[PDB]
Amino acid sequence: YFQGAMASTDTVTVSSPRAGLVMEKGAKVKYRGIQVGKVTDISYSGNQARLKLAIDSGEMGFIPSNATVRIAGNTIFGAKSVEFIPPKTPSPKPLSPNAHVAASQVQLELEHH
Amino acid sequence: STDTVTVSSPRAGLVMEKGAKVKYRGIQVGKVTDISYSGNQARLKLAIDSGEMGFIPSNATVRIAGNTIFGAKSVEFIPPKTPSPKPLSPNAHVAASQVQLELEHHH
Repeated sequence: YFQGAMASTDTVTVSSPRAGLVMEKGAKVKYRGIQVGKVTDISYSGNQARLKLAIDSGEMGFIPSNATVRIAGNTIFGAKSVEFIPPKTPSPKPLSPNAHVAASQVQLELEHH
Repeated sequence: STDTVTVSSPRAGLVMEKGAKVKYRGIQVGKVTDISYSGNQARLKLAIDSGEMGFIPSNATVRIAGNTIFGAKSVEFIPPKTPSPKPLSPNAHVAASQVQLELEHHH
């Protein structure tokens, strides 16, 4: 390898115990209250998700090699598709070019496996 | 050319693969382009073909199939029982067994 210009960071990977995890935009990495990096990439392969972190070079000298990872978050609805359903009594006027579908007209269903 | 249709979500915690397909009676009519989260409400921004909205009635409902997944927000390294003197090595990998998924509190 060759020495970088400045602001060098080291990459570290994290395996997700639950597949299908998603990461929020601009997620940070902390250690004892201090931000030490950020989450750059996230790849799905089969039934496992891996996270790629970017910790500062100087900050990784303080994290023990036997430390654990704690990921906070909430359960959300991960949707894959959107489908319009023909109503029981359809309207003559088609969908207008600038239409809005109210939330009461939306049906959230769980997929089958 | 495409036209934009917006859709409100019954759940604020809704994510979607970018460029997910929008279908009507088996055939694809467009794709979702963006999701706006103003406040605690989610609004989908669809983009469907111009010649496809003539077949979709104005009073058509929307079905969205998906799964309940974990929406991570932050990653934190936790000091162990007894920290080892050797620091984290570059390109190290922490296995899924050493990962703890916790739900955050809400007031």
